[PDB]
Amino acid sequence: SHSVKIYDTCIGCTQCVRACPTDVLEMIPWGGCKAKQIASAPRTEDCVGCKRCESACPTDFLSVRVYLWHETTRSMGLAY
Amino acid sequence: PPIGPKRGAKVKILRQESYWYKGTGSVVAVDQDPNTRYPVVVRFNKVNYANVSTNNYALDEVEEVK
Amino acid sequence: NLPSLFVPLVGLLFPAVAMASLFLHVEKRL
Amino acid sequence: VYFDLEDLGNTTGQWDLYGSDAPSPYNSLQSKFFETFAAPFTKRGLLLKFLILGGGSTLAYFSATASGDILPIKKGPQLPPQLGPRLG
Amino acid sequence: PEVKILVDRDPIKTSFEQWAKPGHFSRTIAKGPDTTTWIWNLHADAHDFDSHTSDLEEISRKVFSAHFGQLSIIFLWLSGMYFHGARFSNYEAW
Amino acid sequence: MRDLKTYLSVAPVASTLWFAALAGLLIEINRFFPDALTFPFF
Amino acid sequence: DIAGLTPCKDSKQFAKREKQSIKKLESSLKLYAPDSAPALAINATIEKTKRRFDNYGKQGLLCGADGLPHLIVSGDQRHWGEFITPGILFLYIAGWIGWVGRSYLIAIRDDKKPTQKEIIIDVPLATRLVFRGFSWPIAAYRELLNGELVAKDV
Amino acid sequence: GFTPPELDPNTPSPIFGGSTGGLLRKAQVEEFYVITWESPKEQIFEMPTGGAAIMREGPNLLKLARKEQCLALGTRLRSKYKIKYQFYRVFPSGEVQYLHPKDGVYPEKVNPGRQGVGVNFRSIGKNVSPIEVKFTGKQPYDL
Ligand code: CLA
Ligand code: CLA
Ligand code: CLA
Ligand code: CLA
Ligand code: CLA
Ligand SMILES: CC1=C(/C=C/C(C)=C/C=C/C(C)=C\C=C\C=C(C)\C=C\C=C(C)\C=C\C2=C(C)CCCC2(C)C)C(C)(C)CCC1
Ligand code: SF4
Ligand code: SF4
Repeated sequence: SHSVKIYDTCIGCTQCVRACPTDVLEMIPWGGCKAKQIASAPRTEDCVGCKRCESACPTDFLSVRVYLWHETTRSMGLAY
Repeated sequence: PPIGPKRGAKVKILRQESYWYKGTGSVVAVDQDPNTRYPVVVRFNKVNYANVSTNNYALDEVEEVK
Repeated sequence: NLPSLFVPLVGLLFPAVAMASLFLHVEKRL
Repeated sequence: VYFDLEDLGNTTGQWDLYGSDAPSPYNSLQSKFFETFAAPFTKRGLLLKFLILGGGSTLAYFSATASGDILPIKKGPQLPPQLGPRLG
Repeated sequence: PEVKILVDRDPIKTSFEQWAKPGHFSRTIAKGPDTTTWIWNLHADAHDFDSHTSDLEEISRKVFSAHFGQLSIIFLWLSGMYFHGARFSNYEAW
Repeated sequence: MRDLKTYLSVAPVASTLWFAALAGLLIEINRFFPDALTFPFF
Repeated sequence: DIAGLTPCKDSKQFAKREKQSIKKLESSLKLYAPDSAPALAINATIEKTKRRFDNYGKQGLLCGADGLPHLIVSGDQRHWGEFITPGILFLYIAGWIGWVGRSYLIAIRDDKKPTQKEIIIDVPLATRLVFRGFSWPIAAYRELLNGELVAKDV
Repeated sequence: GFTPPELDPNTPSPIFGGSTGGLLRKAQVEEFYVITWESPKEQIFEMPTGGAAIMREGPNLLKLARKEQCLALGTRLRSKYKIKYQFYRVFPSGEVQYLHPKDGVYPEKVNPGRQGVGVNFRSIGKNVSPIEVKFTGKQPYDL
């Protein structure tokens, strides 16, 4: 499965989770920014690797990263 | 005491992966709350590749320049 | 005479055997 | 019902749509004929070897014994060899 | 259900004010360029009317007048062909 | 009026005016001084 | 002469080219009444041809075996009109254009919306600045010495 | 504390004539997915695969081929209509795995019972160079 990571530059705007089309990401509590929340990728086995989350991140540089990795039926988006 | 540079001061971005690396920007507000890992808010003259013109940086990633 | 033996040998028999064998190795499951 | 966690083959459409399931329309004696005669070819590994070596040697045979009346390549050139642009 | 002539008077004011505001039709493009990509979008979206507004009546009015513009250009082009036929042609000798 | 001068200052229009002037100039120069592989006046 | 070439004034092939060109245009000329306008046009092309070859012969161009001018760009002082002199003219004009454009960009860079004047030209400012290019070599040399030409630590 | 609602079969499915966009052999031998939702009425909705179907008043059950189809349809149900949805993964053994909303809370809303996964506590530019993890199985972002 593709690897997905979050970096502590995250400001907790929730846009990566809102963008994700397979529900890979969540918002968890954290004390490092004002929004008091940081993203997380607990379901990367469903990650298809489209990088909509990365398109959604406002941090410079990104705080989500999708490292495309070992392919599976789920990561290739196959309905067959 | 106030932490970080004065608001309105010009700072040089030291974050190597920043679009504005080795450039300058203006300080907006420095979040005085500790445990905030990147408290300095900088606005820039030019948008980056994500059409964003502001970003937060750590205290050791900004260098006040006059 | 010899080309009439070895041209079909390496142009027909050898590719058929190699393709079938590689097919088996590639489809195997351990 | 079309959704049942007990039977997913029905739930996921795992059916034999055109499978007859009827008994043999082939009468016997015909069946025993082909069962005894095609039996040596029902071992898949053995059949593979018989086909590769049998067909390979067959090919080698019709290739080695081909006649110029069939292949121009065995017949060879029948004309006086021409002359190159400047050379032979 | 009684077919009839229907128009509205003076919907859009004839002015050069929006001639001077590039991308006036788009709320994003009208803000002007931060990057060169702006310049391309201004031209790719210029005739995409149903992206400028969601009101079918405005879109239909733009379409109609645009067709007039096209026909004007076609008549100017035919004027060119006949004029060149009269002034710069060998059509009588032919 | 002010808006029209503004429109005439916009990139494509200023470009057509500028290059049209440049083209007329270069055409007339090649009309009075045609051919010319060299700067003959030394 | 240089590079084994011969002056075009001394080249048989060059004169053969002028001859064949002129006779070609005259072959076209035989088709039209001499008072007609096509005739006058072909005569004008003929006079322009003679002017062309006569000028190339005069100004000292060397010819190849092809009967065509070849340019000597080595710097040999007999042929500065073929490159070095038009080259200095070019560098003057190009330096003018670039220096003026740079002057404009510096002039609008501290405006409230700089891009606004990049897509809609401030023609008064441009007219003010165009003639700075006349003295661009002195201006750019003085800037190079003063340290205003190059941005610091870039 | 949250208890996932169990998948109730015999839940009705939307009114639909069938399409070539539905399940294949993958659902029989590998896995498929099921999305359930509560509707206030009978509505027309666009199917993520075929054309148009009629959402039934009350509980709706819909078997889809991929998780992304469930999440797409659910996104639309929550957007165009105002409908709560859940969906599950279903294996050919009959086993069911509740998937979404995992907490009973949508994942874009921070919920305190959630544990960090794949979170690296550093700027992205502080990842090491590949040479420093060479011949080790690790990747510089796995740290
Ligand atoms: C490796 C270079 C090489 C190349 C490119 C060729 C190319 C060719 N050979 Mg030749 N051949 C070679 C080496 C080579 N040969 C050697 C070393 C020998 C032994 C002295 C032969 C003896 C030979 C005979 C008797 C004949 C050909 C023939 C031919 C032509 C038809 C192909 C064929 O019949 O299969 C080639 C047949 C072989 C026996 C080649 C195998 C010889 C060695 C052991 C190669 C190693 C093969 C190995 C198992 C796989 C390695 C893959 C590859 C790198 C070689 C063809 C143009 C036929 C011909 O002339 O048709 C008009 C023909 O009758 N070859
Ligand atoms: C040829 C077909 C065609 C037609 C009929 C239209 C029609 C229209 N366009 Mg479009 N356009 C076209 C081609 C066309 N355009 C092309 C090829 C491009 C480049 C991709 C554009 C890009 C474009 C943009 C960016 C915009 C439009 C807009 C418009 C609308 C403005 C109407 C208006 O105010 O009229 C104009 C009134 C006139 C009297 C026209 C005369 C203008 C002349 C040409 C002045 C220029 C003279 C200049 C000085 C050259 C002389 C120098 C000399 C040396 C030759 C209109 C419906 C605008 C709009 O609002 O969108 C809805 C708008 O913003 N168009
Ligand atoms: C491929 C190597 C090479 C190079 C680099 C040169 C270079 C040169 N050759 Mg040579 N040549 C070569 C090969 C070469 N040659 C070979 C192989 C042969 C044998 C065929 C020749 C034979 C040959 C001959 C016979 C002669 C030359 C001459 C020259 C010089 C002519 C230009 C000049 O006079 O100064 C430059 C002229 C100027 C007017 C300078 C003004 C231009 C200004 C500086 C530029 C303008 C920029 C702008 C306005 C200001 C900048 C501002 C800034 C501060 C920002 C020149 C330095 C001639 C010579 O020696 O000249 C005296 C000459 O006699 N060449
Ligand atoms: C009467 C027929 C007609 C009409 C009214 C439309 C109308 C429209 N089309 Mg369509 N279309 C047509 C025919 C038509 N099209 C044809 C024949 C094709 C096949 C190519 C297409 C393929 C097509 C595509 C793929 C798209 C559209 C799009 C659009 C919309 C945006 C137009 C725009 O602003 O672009 C602005 C116009 C330009 C930027 C001009 C571009 C300059 C061209 C590419 C070069 C022309 C070369 C020139 C003739 C020769 C060289 C001259 C040069 C050297 C000076 C618009 C509503 C776009 C859309 O988004 O839809 C909403 C879109 O993506 N159309
Ligand atoms: C017999 C009546 C009549 C005639 C002849 C036309 C003719 C035309 N119509 Mg129209 N139209 C009519 C009635 C008519 N219409 C009605 C009843 C409706 C529904 C209410 C429409 C609505 C309609 C739309 C929405 C559009 C057209 C368009 C067109 C043009 C299509 C392109 C073409 O073929 O160019 C060929 C060119 C010619 C034949 C040159 C002659 C054109 C003359 C000058 C016009 C004659 C008819 C005109 C309506 C008379 C009214 C003038 C008066 C009110 C001052 C064309 C000229 C398109 C358009 O507007 O293009 C600009 C278009 O978008 N028509
Ligand atoms: C002489 C001669 C020759 C030679 C030459 C050479 C060899 C040269 C060299 C040259 C060089 C080696 C040069 C250099 C350069 C460097 C640098 C470093 C640069 C710079 C520039 C700049 C800086 C610019 C600026 C500007 C201006 C001034 C104007 C416009 C704007 C701008 C900004 C662009 C030949 C034989 C060919 C020919 C004959 C003559
Ligand atoms: S790459 Fe796509 S599927 Fe994977 S986490 Fe990002 S948005 Fe979700
Ligand atoms: S887009 Fe970036 S800043 Fe926003 S929640 Fe996702 S990781 Fe955090």
